[PDB]
Amino acid sequence: GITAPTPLTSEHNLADFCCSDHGMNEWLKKKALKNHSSGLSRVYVICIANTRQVIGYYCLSTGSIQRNLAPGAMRRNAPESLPVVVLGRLAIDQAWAGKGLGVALLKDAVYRTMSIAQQVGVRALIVHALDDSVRNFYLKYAFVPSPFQSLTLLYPITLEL
Amino acid sequence: MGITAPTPLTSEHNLADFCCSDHGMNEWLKKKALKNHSSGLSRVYVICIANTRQVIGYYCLSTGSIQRNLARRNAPESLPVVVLGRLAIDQAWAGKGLGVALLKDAVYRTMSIAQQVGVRALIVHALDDSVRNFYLKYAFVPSPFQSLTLLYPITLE
Amino acid sequence: MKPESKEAPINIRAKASQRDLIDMAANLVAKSRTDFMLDAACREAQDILLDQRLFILDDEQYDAFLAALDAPITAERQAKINALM
Amino acid sequence: SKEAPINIRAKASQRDLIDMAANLVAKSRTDFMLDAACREAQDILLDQRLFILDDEQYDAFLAALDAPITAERQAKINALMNRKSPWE
Amino acid sequence: APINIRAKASQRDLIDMAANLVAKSRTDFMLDAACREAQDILLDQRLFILDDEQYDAFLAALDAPITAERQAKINALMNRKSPWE
Amino acid sequence: PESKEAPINIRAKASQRDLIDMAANLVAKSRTDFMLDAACREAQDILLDQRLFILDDEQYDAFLAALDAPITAERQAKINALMN
Repeated sequence: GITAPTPLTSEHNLADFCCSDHGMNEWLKKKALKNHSSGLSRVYVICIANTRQVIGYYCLSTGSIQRNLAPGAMRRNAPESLPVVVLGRLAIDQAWAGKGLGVALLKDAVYRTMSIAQQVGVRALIVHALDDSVRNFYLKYAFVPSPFQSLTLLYPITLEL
Repeated sequence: MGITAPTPLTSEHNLADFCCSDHGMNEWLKKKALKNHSSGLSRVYVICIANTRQVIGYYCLSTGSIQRNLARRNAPESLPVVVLGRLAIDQAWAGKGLGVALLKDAVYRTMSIAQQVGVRALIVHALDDSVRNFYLKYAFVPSPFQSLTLLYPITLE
Repeated sequence: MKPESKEAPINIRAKASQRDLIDMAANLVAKSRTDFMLDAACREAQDILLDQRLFILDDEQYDAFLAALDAPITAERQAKINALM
Repeated sequence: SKEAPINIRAKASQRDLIDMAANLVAKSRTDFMLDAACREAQDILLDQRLFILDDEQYDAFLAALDAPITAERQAKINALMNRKSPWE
Repeated sequence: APINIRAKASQRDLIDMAANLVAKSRTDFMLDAACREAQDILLDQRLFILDDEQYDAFLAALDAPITAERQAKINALMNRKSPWE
Repeated sequence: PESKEAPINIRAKASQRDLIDMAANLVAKSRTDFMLDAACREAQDILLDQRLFILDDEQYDAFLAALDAPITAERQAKINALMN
């Protein structure tokens, strides 16, 4: 039925989308297209058979993890960064749940990150889980908890330069 | 040896050369102008060397509202207004008259809008006392609510 | 702008589901809860009052407002606009 | 979750600003500002991209990436990548 | 004119790292940032909440007849013929 | 809650704090907290420069391609094939 996720555009009817979490609900309604077009995060969608009413989206923006140049009084730390990718929001229409759709996005999310991690040097797919319902879903699909903060899980990516 | 009409900002236009006198409005073009104009917050316009995408000057418009406090009577009452955010001309092209030249375009485009929707004044914030003199010189009048805010009232019927 | 302001109170009943979430974010941006919830409410207040939906009563007024805004003010559209006033 | 009030010492201008907004969207002052706070709060935590960590923490992160994949982890990667998406 | 700020460490260490990546002192950077934000706050200011005395003064500004003084300025603006024109 | 607080002292001019106070006052902040938010959000933005890791306009093309391209059984198994 549904077809591959693709970047958001003004054309996708985003109006009739209810996902049970108003923050993620209002975000597509309000901040998704203006955000995605101004280039901060990049947002992907999936649609009914050939309908462009939208049933599931996810946004993923670049990000960076850094060694404090001064853990105290400007000590032996040199500028050291690491490219990485945040998966901000994954949300699916409250009435297409159960139909196995959330994993399907998460899987496309991972392939994409792996696709870019070849060209650019990104290293993990971070995500921030606020529910225990959400956190236990990400853990179930291989996201390890992060050592540096508790809300944040990540799916490390390791390959060759 | 020529200059082009203002036209909305495009990913192509070289903004890296342009260096007007104010550091603020150099950073704003090269750092926030396409981030803003592409996200339909403001709307940026640029004039280039005859045939380049070298930007020499730019301005930005954006909708604004002026509203009646709820705290004579208090019933909700808004007037739409357009705000001339930034106008700025490359130092090397200063004194050639492009400053006015853009402000005239702004007003023209703003009275054009004000025929569509009910826009009721163009509005600018003169920070510099030289800025204020420029806008006073070209028919803006000091607002009665902020000192640094000037109005070009546009009451088309 | 130039002058300083004179306060007024807002007390509101807060669940803890929310009050812990608002307080986490508040600490992540090194604000206080009041400060957080205040700049959160005004940023949204502002963006509600600034809806172009509050003067553009159509999807067709919306095409005229997008069109005239982006059209170049050429010698003709200076005559038009001047000859329409 | 229990109901212990939050006192806000707002400036009178901002309190004015929130009320007119509220009125546009049929919400009480309380229900507007607390919805708004809630909403931005979650975005603030959900869209966080810069992590400046200390040494014990950045190594503890480098550790996490230099790891052999444990038997459980590989078996979850398996579950993810075997599921055939309905567009596939 | 002294500006003395009592910051956090989760804050100054963030400030110090970007400073050391643009070749600027920590001083010359918090100012260049605060100036540039102070400016663009002030310049890109679109919502005005006026009380009844000021709103009506705004109204009176719109209903006001155009003085010969102000009209001649308009003419000066309108007659100038931009170099793309 | 409120973490360990240690200072930063600066000198400035009137051409600055007059401006920096107008904004600080307009948005109902203190000059102290105005400049902290001001700096910290400019630091966050350049520490997040994509140039810091994208590193040229050869990789900038190939990045937005991996970005917006779709993930078919064709692409999936072939990025699966380079992973392997």
